[PDB]
Amino acid sequence: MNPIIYTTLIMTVMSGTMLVMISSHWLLIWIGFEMNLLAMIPVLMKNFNPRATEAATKYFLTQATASMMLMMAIIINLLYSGQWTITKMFNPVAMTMMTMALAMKLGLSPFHFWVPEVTQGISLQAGLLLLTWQKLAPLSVLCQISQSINPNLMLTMAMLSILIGGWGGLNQTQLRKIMAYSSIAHMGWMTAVLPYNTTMTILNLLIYITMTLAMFMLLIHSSATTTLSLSHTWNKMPVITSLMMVTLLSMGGLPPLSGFMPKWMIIQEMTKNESIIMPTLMAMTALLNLYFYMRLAYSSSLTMFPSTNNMKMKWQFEHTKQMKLLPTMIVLSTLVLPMTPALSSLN
Amino acid sequence: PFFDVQKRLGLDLDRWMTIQSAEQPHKIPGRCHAFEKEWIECAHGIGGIRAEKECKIEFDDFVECLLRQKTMKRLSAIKRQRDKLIKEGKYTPPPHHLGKEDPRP
Amino acid sequence: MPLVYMNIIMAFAIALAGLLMYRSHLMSSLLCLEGMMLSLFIMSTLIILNTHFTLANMMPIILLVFAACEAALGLSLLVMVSNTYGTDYVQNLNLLQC
Amino acid sequence: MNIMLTLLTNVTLASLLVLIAFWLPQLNAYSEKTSPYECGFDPMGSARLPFSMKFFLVAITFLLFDLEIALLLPLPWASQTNNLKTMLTMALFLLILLAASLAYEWTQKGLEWAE
Amino acid sequence: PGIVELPTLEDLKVQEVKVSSSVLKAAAHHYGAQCDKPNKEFMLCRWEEKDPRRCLEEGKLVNQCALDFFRQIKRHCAEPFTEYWTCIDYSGLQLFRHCRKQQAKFDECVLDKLGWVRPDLGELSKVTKVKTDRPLPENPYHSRARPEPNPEAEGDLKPAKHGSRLFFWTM
Amino acid sequence: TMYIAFILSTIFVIGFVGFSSKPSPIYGGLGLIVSGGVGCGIVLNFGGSFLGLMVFLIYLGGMLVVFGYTTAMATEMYPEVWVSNKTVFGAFVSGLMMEFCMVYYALKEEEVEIIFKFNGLGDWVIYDTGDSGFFSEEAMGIAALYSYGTWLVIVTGWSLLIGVVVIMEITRGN
Amino acid sequence: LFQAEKDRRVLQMLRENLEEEAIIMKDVPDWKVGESVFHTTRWVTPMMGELYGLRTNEEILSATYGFIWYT
Amino acid sequence: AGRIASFLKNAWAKEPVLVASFAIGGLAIILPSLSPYTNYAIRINRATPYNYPVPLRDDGNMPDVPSHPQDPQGPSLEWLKNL
Amino acid sequence: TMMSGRPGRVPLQFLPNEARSLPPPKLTDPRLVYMGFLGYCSGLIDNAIRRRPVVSAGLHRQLLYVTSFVFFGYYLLKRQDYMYALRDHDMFAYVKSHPEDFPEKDKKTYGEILEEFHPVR
Ligand SMILES: CCCCCCCCCCCCCCCCCC(=O)OC[C@H](COP(=O)([O-])OCC(O)COP(=O)([O-])OC[C@@H](COC(=O)CCCCCCCCCCCCCCCCC)OC(=O)CCCCCCCCCCCCCCCCC)OC(=O)CCCCCCCCCCCCCCCCC
Ligand SMILES: CCCCCCCCCCCCCCCCCC(=O)OC[C@H](COP(=O)([O-])OCC[N+](C)(C)C)OC(=O)CCCCCCCCCCCCCCCCC
Ligand SMILES: CCCCCCCCCCCCCCCCC[C@@H](O)O[C@H](CO[C@H](O)CCCCCCCCCCCCCCC)COP(=O)(O)OCC[N+](C)(C)C
Ligand SMILES: CCCCCCCCCCCCCCCCC[C@@H](O)O[C@H](CO[C@H](O)CCCCCCCCCCCCCCC)COP(=O)(O)OCC[N+](C)(C)C
Ligand SMILES: CCCCCCCC/C=C\CCCCCCCC(=O)O[C@H](COC(=O)CCCCCCC/C=C/CCCCCCCC)COP(=O)(O)OCCN
Repeated sequence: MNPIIYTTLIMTVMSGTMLVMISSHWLLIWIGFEMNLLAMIPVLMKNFNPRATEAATKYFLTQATASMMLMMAIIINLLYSGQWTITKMFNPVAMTMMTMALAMKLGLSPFHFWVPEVTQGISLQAGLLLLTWQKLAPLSVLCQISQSINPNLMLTMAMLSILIGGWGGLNQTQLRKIMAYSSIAHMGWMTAVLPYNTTMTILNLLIYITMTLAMFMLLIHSSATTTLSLSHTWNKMPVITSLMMVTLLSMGGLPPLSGFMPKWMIIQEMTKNESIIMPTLMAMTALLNLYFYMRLAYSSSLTMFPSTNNMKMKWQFEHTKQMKLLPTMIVLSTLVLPMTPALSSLN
Repeated sequence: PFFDVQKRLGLDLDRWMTIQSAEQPHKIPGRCHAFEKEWIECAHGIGGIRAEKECKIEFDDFVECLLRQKTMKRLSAIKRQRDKLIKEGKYTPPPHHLGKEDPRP
Repeated sequence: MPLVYMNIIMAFAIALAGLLMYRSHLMSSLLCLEGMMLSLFIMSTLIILNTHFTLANMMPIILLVFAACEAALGLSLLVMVSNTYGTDYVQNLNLLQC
Repeated sequence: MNIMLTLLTNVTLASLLVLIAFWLPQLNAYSEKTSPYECGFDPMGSARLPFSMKFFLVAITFLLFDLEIALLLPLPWASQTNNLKTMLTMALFLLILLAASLAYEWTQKGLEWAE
Repeated sequence: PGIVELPTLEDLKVQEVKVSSSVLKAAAHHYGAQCDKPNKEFMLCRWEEKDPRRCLEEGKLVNQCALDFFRQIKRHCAEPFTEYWTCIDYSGLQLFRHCRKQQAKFDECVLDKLGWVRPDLGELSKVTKVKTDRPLPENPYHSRARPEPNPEAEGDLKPAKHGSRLFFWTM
Repeated sequence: TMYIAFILSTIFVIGFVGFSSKPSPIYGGLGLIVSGGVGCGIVLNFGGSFLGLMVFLIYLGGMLVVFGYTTAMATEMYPEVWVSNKTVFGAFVSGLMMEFCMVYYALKEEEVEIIFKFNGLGDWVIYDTGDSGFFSEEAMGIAALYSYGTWLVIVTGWSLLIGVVVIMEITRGN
Repeated sequence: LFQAEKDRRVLQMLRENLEEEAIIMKDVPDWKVGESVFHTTRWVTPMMGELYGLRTNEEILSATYGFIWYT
Repeated sequence: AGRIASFLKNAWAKEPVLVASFAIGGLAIILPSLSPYTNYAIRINRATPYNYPVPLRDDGNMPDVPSHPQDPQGPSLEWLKNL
Repeated sequence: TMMSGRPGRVPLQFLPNEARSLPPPKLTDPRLVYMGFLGYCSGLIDNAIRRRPVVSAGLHRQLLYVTSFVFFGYYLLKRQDYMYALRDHDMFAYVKSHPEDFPEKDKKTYGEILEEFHPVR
């Protein structure tokens, strides 16, 4: 792929997402979704191999089905109201269709399998862009249409996402599948808080995006896609492993790190609405995510795995490409708990 | 979520197409232009909650104009009663309803 | 609502159920995906023509445009899969696991 | 109504011609007569096997260009508007983008058949 | 929600204009020039009242003006007008283009017998003004009272008391 | 009445049942072509002649490519027809039975589905009494894509150009 | 002229439909003849079946499809 | 100018179809912005009366609005008659 | 969304004009000092990742880190203070304009209030 073509495809993905986030018309929002998917497929297929082709095929099928359901919901809403503006939807059936379509686009359970499948299939840069941006857009649509969300359906899908992400991440050994299940669990948390505070949804989105960017860029720096490949990083550049360890501790929600702020604020907000069982279950279930984060931390930094002999040549050579904003993402993902009241600025 | 670039910059990208009571080519009116105008002017500036609570009469008239459910119920009831009456020979349609008249120009 | 809308919505539901139930071929599911947009086009134009929403008459054409863009995307992915495996069977798309 | 009657008439006439074709003449069929034709020799394979399509990219480009012609078709009515400058700008914009698509495919060798 | 009030069949009766579309189209510019006043009054009533039941008298006046116009034509130019609309009627699209000779004879007859000048191009499509005695409809849409707007922001902005008040933060 | 639109809608659903039961892409394309033509008829009866002709033409062009692709990519030794396979025939019969049951219930009584309420009456009843004059409202609204809808033209053209680029990149290989 | 003729024709059709409704729905327990389906008292255009509802199939078909089927 | 002349000579000998296509496209883009009849076309499209000219209620202070179609006030198509 | 759609809100405005009437954060704000600390930590991590001397190398780069963090932190603190002041303004306005919803209550002393006693034994 030509660099000009790649940058124009990235620009087109961002253009689709921005069209979704600036449009006041359902047709224009659907157009933005379609443009985003159309420019996103080749990004997945950039490094051509059967795994990448299969991941792109599964992603295309899922997103096409979601777009069909979304346009059906738009049409049904138009039939009963004659309105194209994105507001509270006027038909419960259309609202259910839209909720299911946006949940499928996000990867909320039980629409999650494509997330680990595609994330394993595609490279690290593709997975980073996929997770971050393709969560960025449908959450914007949901925040706009939150006041008509069915709380029962939204919270059911959110709790399912949390449980399934925890269990899948428990089982996986592949780093990309681990990141995908982490994404599923975090999306569950965000959509669980969504029907109450879109501000808390946005706060969790920002913190999750920062932590995910830091983790993916650390993986790209170490060029490790498996647990054992990451187990050799301590013998080449031990600083990256320590930074990954503190980022993993933050992503598990351990105080006083940045990952505790979204969980804390969401639990507080849901408690304000007389919800106790759901916050307690969500808090207890995240211990699975913390467990497999800790298991990954044991293999990479807290213990020394055996290495090989060509690692001496690797010692002799130095990393060339410089990650952009990696130190900033590492600092923002661990040390911004004292800056919590800025969510009012986020309001 | 919603970055109102159109409102900030004074642009009009899809607001022209959002509603059916806006500027249409050749001043072609919508089917329910009056009802949509009434509902919009009722609900303007009071928010979604108050609009749903208080402009419910205008919204119900708008939806009735859009879908014609109550009108179809009335027409079906009249048709069923007339068919039952003519089944037993208790009703005789007028010649102008039977097609034996000269309508107005 | 008249029975025409019921038939069009039922057609959309049938085409959606067809896509969600693969048999062997990806091409058959692509055809099922194309039919859903045909039903959406028909429903949208029936709604717009009945309410005289004059400026909305251009929406179904944009719908068709993005429909065939999706069809093009599906055909490209299908040719890549067929080059990889020799058949467009969805059973061969099993390298990645959940 | 009239168009439906015309279509029914045409289909009925064609079906009647087929029915006369298959019933009027004397029939005598056996295995050798109805076997597939391959210039006197038995076919080695089957006609239902895959048949490589060396112009596969041009078909997809044809789908997109069919969309383009569908967009361009309402131009005769669009020229009756008062916003002639805007309409002309948009029509020329669409045609220039279509020309750019054609030029890009031509230069990137998408119009050449597979070997 | 109320009984729809309809005019009776007795006061909907009027003397009809029983000429065909060809006859109306032949004497169309002269009709639009001669009976402009009642027709414009009726159209203004229809667009202001937005109710057919409120402008029936104007419609009856329109019918009377049309009947008087056609009677004036009949008394003076029966034959040229008959030839003109017989020429117009033959065409499927009822084109003025094919009958410029019979139209010329009809225009000559009405200009001499009645002093009528046929309007130029772009005159019948002009927007004119109407003098009426019927009052302007104050509430043509039968709107209800609009809901009272929410109170606006008042007073000057002071800093938040004790700060964020978010748990243990003192700022 | 004459139930022309209702009959066409039933035929539309039948074609959908066919290509959704999915015998083989040849017959799926045949059913989709039939459905496109019938939908053209439906929307022609409802008023949009340009829209009906356009959808019919677009789907006729689209199914041409599908035929060439299934001849090359999606063909087997014995292509499946509806009666050839038990699964395909079962799905086809299930769709036909569901459509027939819905039609019978709707005609006999005002059938209220678990999703929407449908009234059994005239598609001619639901129409409007008013009329336009010396222009087509559908044609004017569609032609308004250039005077109005400058933004839509921009995004649509950009999407088409990017689609050309994308289909070139996907099939590049290497 | 055609606007006045159309208004008179529509009003006459509505009035005779109302008379026939009064004749028909006379034994119905709860039925008010001529009752509106709208909260507003503003004039609302008859849809299609308020005029050609109790009329012959030929008239109904002409009114609802004559223009589209005329070729 | 020499490079441009050589390129045009080479293209006119190798791709006359493309040379003609680009010339026609360039003339289609540029000429409408220079012709003085574009505004005439706009005016002719404006002068076409598709719908009814709803009259205005006379307030007694409308000197530029005709009382009758044949009165001097109002738009005139005398320019279009001789065109 | 609580404060989204508030009347008179200009879209895409980080700091409106009505925020100018609030006290700006001091330059020695502890929150600003913490933002500068975050910038310094980012610079140290950058040196560590690029395998330069962590404390000594890239003084200009570390200074730019600290300065950028302080700049964005000052503006972020201004916006946060404005939003909290706006929240308090709206709350006080609603309380004042709904007296029947927020009524004053008679204050009784603990000599009048009867509280049950629970012995610890
Ligand atoms: C200072 C206290 C800080 C407290 C926490 C605050 C937040 C974090 C600090 C910001 C980041 C600092 C830099 C991080 C990378 C450091 C790399 C390194 O070697 O550094 C050595 C470096 C000197 O060595 P060098 O010659 O440059 O290079 C030697 C090679 O780097 C030699 O490298 P190597 O090749 O030998 O590398 C191997 C080593 C590589 O290991 C490392 O690089 C460890 C550091 C990176 C890990 C992550 C750091 C934290 C990042 C944020 C996460 C949250 C932090 C808070 C967590 C709280 C809960 C635990 O890996 C291992 O040994 C693996 C076994 C251990 C793994 C398991 C333990 C992991 C612990 C993770 C948490 C650590 C928290 C505290 C970190 C303190 C770091 C100084 O010294 C420093 O960086 C010291 C810190 C800066 C001091 C500035 C002093 C300025 C002048 C005085 C100012 C006085 C106050 C001002 C006010 C006015 C007074 C008058
Ligand atoms: C499906 C279409 C329906 C509508 C058809 C509308 C009219 C069609 C007009 C075109 C006709 C085309 C053929 C032209 C004539 C030449 C061929 C010819 O003669 O074919 C006739 C065929 C000829 O048979 P054949 O198979 O030998 O045809 C070959 C003919 N030659 C030799 C000339 C080449 O006749 C029959 O098939 C039937 C013969 C008598 C046996 C009757 C059996 C019973 C069933 C039918 C009788 C009615 C039963 C009623 C009771 C039922 C319940 C118990
Ligand atoms: C420039 C900003 C770059 C950064 C952002 C990039 C965003 C994509 C590029 C967007 C550029 C276009 C934005 C402006 C759209 C204008 C929409 C409209 O308001 O302007 C029209 C004016 O259009 C002008 O003629 C020029 C239109 C733009 C010409 C094409 C330039 C855009 C090229 C985009 C290339 C593809 C990139 C887009 C996807 C990334 C309307 O004129 P008007 O006649 O009164 O309308 C009549 C309506 N009536 C009937 C009610 C009165
Ligand atoms: C007149 C000439 C001068 C004009 C001056 C310019 C006027 C302002 C121009 C603003 C930039 C131009 C537009 C660029 C995009 C605008 C982005 C921003 O400005 O918008 C604001 C948005 O600001 C940001 O949200 C605040 C950023 C806060 C970043 C930190 C988040 C808090 C994290 C908590 C932990 C903090 C850790 C420490 C961080 C370093 C509010 O816009 P709004 O239309 O209303 O948003 C709608 C969506 N809502 C309602 C749901 C919010
Ligand atoms: C810019 C305003 C016009 C808007 C668009 C114009 C209409 C549409 C035209 C574009 C359609 C596609 C054009 C594709 C251009 C590049 C295609 C290409 O690759 O051409 C090459 C390169 O050949 C060339 O020479 C490039 C064309 C250069 C012509 C451009 C000249 C520009 C003329 C400007 C006006 C000059 C006026 C002269 C008037 C002369 C008399 C009319 C030759 O193709 P081959 O691969 O060799 O053929 C297959 C062999 N097996």
